[PDB]
Amino acid sequence: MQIFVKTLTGKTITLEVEPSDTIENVKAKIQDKEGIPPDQQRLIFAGKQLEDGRTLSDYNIQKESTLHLVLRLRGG
Amino acid sequence: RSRKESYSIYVYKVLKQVHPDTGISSKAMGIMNSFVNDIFERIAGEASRLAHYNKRSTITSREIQTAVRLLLPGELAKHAVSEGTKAVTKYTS
Amino acid sequence: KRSRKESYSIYVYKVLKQVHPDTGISSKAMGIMNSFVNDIFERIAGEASRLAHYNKRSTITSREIQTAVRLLLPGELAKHAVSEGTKAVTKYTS
Amino acid sequence: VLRDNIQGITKPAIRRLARRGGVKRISGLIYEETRGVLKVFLENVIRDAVTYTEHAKRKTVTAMDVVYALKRQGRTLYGFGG
Amino acid sequence: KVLRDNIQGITKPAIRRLARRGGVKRISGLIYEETRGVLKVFLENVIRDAVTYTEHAKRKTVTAMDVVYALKRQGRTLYGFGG
Amino acid sequence: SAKACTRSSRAGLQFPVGRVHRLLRKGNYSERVGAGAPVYLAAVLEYLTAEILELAGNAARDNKKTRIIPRHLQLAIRNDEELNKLLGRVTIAQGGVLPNIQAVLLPKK
Amino acid sequence: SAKACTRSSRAGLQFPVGRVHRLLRKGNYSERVGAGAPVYLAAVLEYLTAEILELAGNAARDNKKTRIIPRHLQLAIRNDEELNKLLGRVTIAQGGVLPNIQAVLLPK
Amino acid sequence: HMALKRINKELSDLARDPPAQISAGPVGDDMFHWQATIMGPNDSPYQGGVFFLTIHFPTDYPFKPPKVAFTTRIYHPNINSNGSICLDILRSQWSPALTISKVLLSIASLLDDPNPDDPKVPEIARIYKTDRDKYNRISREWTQKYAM
Amino acid sequence: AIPSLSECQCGICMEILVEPVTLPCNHTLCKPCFQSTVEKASLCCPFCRRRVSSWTRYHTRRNSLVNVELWTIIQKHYPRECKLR
Amino acid sequence: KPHRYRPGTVALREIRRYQKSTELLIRKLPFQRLVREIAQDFKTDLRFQSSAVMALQEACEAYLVGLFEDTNLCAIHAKRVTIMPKDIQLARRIRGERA
Amino acid sequence: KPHRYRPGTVALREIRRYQKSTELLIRKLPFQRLVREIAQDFKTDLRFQSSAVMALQEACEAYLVGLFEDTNLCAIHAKRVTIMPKDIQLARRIRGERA
DNA sequence: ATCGAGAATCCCGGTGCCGAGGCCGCTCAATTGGTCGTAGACAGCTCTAGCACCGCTTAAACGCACGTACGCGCTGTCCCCCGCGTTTTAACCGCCAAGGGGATTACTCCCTAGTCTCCAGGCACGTGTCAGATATATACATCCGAT
DNA sequence: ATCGGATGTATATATCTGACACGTGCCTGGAGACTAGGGAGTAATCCCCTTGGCGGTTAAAACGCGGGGGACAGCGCGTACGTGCGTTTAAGCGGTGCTAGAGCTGTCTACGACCAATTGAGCGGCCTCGGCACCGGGATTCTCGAT
Ligand SMILES: [Zn+2]
Ligand SMILES: [Zn+2]
Repeated sequence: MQIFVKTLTGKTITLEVEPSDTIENVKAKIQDKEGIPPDQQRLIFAGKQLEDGRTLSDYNIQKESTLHLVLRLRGG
Repeated sequence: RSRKESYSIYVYKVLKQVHPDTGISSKAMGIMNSFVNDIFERIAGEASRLAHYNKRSTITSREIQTAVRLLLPGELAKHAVSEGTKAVTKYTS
Repeated sequence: KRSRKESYSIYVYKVLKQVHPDTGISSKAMGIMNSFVNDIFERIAGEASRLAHYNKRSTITSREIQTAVRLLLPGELAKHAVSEGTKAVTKYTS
Repeated sequence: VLRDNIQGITKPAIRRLARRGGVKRISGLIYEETRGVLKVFLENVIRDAVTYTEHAKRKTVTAMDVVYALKRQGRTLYGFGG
Repeated sequence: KVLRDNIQGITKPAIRRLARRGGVKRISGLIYEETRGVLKVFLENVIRDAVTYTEHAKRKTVTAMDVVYALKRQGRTLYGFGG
Repeated sequence: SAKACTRSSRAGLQFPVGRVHRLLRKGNYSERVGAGAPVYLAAVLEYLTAEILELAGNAARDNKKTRIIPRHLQLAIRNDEELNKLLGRVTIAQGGVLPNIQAVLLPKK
Repeated sequence: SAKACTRSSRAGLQFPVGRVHRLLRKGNYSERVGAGAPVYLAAVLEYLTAEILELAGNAARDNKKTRIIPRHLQLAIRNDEELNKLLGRVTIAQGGVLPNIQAVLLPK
Repeated sequence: HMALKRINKELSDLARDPPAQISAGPVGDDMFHWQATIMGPNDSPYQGGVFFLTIHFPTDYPFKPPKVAFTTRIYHPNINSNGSICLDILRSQWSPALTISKVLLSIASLLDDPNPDDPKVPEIARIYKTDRDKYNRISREWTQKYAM
Repeated sequence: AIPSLSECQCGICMEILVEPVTLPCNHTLCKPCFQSTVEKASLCCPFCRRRVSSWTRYHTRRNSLVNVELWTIIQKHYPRECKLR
Repeated sequence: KPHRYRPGTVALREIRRYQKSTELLIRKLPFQRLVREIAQDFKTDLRFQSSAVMALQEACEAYLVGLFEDTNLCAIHAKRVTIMPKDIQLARRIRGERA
Repeated sequence: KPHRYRPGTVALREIRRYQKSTELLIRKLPFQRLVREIAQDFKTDLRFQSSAVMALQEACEAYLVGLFEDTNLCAIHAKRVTIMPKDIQLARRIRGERA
């Protein structure tokens, strides 16, 4: 299962995941293959925030899904 | 071309209402236009400041009346206020 | 309890501490400074709005405020204020 | 009701005001003219202040109305509000 | 195409005529230099604001509206030129 | 009113009411504009214009003329007292100055 | 500049950028307010405030005092060529007047 | 121009007496690009940690501040996930008299204790404020398996 | 007393002071650094952070920023580095 | 025999003293009564905030001080030292207040 | 045998003649050249609308007429009939133009 | 040119008081993120008029000479503010008492901005004609030297 | 005191020319009907602050008197300014030539308005201690009648 994610830099990243895999595993894969901690990294699909607690299977994620990645920076 | 608005027709109508025989030249027309614009700007600015100072958001008649009472001297202000009240009363019915 | 009333007290005191690290300010002079800040702000904003409306525009960008500052202030204060504001905008953008 | 209160501005008051103004010698007819001009100025300010406090549907002439009137006349005042 | 020492264009008879309109019966001999200085100061003050107004508009010609606006800002409102 | 004629005719005026209303709305004076404010403003403007024009017409007739020129406007404004205070700082172009000579400057008896 | 901090700190200012922006937007000055206007205006206001405050503190120290009073503000305002021109008609409450005696009135 | 001479003089200054626990050097051909290495302080939960960071020098120096970013990942309230550093002395407290040695010393001093006033990340900040033990344990479990 | 050789060095460019200026907070810099600082920096004392905006504006027209006595002392005592500049 | 100062040498002392001072030169109660009497003509039974009276007094004193400065300048111009009503009249005419 | 007027009557006749008319009193080309010189001193390569030059000339003439009225009043105030530079300076000082 | 005595002003030290700068609790507005209708930047075209040049007048400017009237300095006179001492008046500080209305909150209602559709009011353009400026020729007010 | 030049100003009349007054096509902005939603009107309540009042005590105001300095009128002068006439000059008017640049138009891309959630900057209330105000003592310095 290859999933495309596009960040704010326009880079398309292909990730190998499973429908039963939780978003925690996906975030661990992202931090391993990109070197960015998952605290500031979350997925966007169909205009809905992908909360880390809920798994991918509950979102009906299908083959070759397109995800958006946006960096969030907090004031201070 | 582009249209340029002016109060020339209305000033001419008022002049013909007051003096049926006298005419008016171009320079006096421009002077009247400038005077009308200046008075409009003065009254509108004073009314806006009055509306803002009292935590309001609309310019009703009474703000205009108080602006007129503030700007014009005694007799002119009294006559203008009377005329404005008469016009509003005639308009509302 | 009464409602909130806003003022420029904290920022003026911070500027005073930045200028003289050992001098306080009385309340009367504090209110005077607050009134001065309000007066200058109103003057600049009104001039900028008039200038923007004179050119058939609908927005107040830094150009209008800069021209208003040039018009309102004397010869040297205008130059220094323009320099400060240009520096602030340049630092804010990047 | 009150009457004949312009005499409250005594001669030493005018003399002290002139002394602050930088005046060394004062004639004897200055006081009446000064009282007249002060009265005129007070009427001019008070008329605008009373109009301002009448517009707001109030009954007490707050200091903010006086500040507004002075600013309108061209004599901006610092310290009492604004 | 620069211009040098052009303040002399406001000659003595012009100042005399202006004073006569003002209501002066007798004129001293040192009035003219002071009047020329005052006129230069006033013209500089007005033209500075006019040039600033034409600068803000990204335009290369000063129009009557800019001078009218500068005079209105300076406190001496002018009638009969539009506005 | 009858709510059948034009707005300026309904209020019994001559200056426009729609144009004044639009100028008030688009002039960035307030968020909202009342329904009676433009009528009052137009009435005030019309009264002031009528007063000035009447004075100028009288001045022109006194000078054996039929057209209002800036000189007549300047004379009418200056000779009045209320309008003189209202337009104290206004400079009428091509208007001139009132004729007067100080008493001292007159020839000795 | 980097994001993720207060707007008053991105430009290095001390006056509030957000409050100035809100006042400009809700002040009935124009339909739309640009992004760069509040920063520029706040910088100008802060510069003027610092300019007046420095001279006021200098006068206060010259008067053997460590607390700014309106008299020091009047002294600082009227002793500067440009600030006097800017604050022409302004009357500072309880500010007094500058010491000045005409040379003709002085004794011979 | 003047920036080249200033950079050369200060790299000489760091050469003939480097402060302890701090190293720095220009790896790229351009003098603006620099790298720096900091070892974990003894009085910290980051024991045994080594951190590599990069420094970018703007065109005009020293009147404009330089930029510093940690290449490595560290669980710190004042640091960002991507390596962006939120330090007071860089942007609103920059001064021409400051040098790279001083700013690295300040970075180490704040690595001794995170600033609670203006944290970069709020969740880890409030976790740290909640209890010291949880913050220490989580900082350890991040740093010992990220430093090496 | 004779000033120390350590103190006469400029803090900003680490060069011998040339026509230096003294800030009201008793911090001295060479004028080449000071003139370039004002246009595009915080316009304050670098070691100290003390605003000198009014001081700078007042002195610039008077052209009295440079300290004559300090400049003369180092210029006379150590002319050799001044000449090579 | 008792010591008496020359005419005019103590007026300079008064000028020096009052220019340094910043207090109010007119008494409070007479000015308050005058303000109330002036105001009651336009509308009845007004109530005055004390700050309004204070501001009115400050403005009046500032205006009178400025007027006395200008009239003293006019008197000096007229090759005199005393100030006379015609000096004040000329100053107000030039300033455009009365026209 | 030749007839000439006493000094003073021609001045009164000129005053009465000039106050009655409204034409401009300064030659147009010298004033326009002066305005162009000042503008080019301010900003280089500027072009002027004719109406702008006319407006500047009208404003300057009105200002100078007012200044001369005030100067005449000042000169009369000091038991004189000639206008002198100190009269202009005093009028400008009282008007607040130069302080 | 000065000495010295009477008097006003400034320095210094000691004591007391209240207001200003720091701290804590807290409610709301500034920040972040995203979405979307629109404004003004830009390239392109037209065509207005501001600039430069020339030549011919003749109206205003310039320089010089003559006289005269008035701006300034001086002298003298006089009278009226100034400075000081004494007496009478109410300003001011403090205190207490009462209540008018400014300020706040909750509820409801109706006034106006927004929308679309329709149409005529005035705006640019054109043409006819007479109000007034120009020139020419009388009639009267006014200024000046002098009996 | 006016008399008679002598000048300038006011007044009656022909005329013809460009600006004012009016007619016309049309198109852009004003007018008309309907909805919804927020701003403002209105009623009830609190307690803040404004008005009224009395006692004392004392700094400030009112009154009177001696007099010295400055306001003011008159005289004399000589120098700067008005008035007029001949001359050099640059303004003023006409006509033409042209191109810089103001003004209008089509695209569309990026800057800015709107809305929810959220939490930290800023505001209200407390408080305490140090800077400022006041008083008593002494040193310093303008000042004037007499040398
Ligand atoms: Zn240096
Ligand atoms: Zn320093």
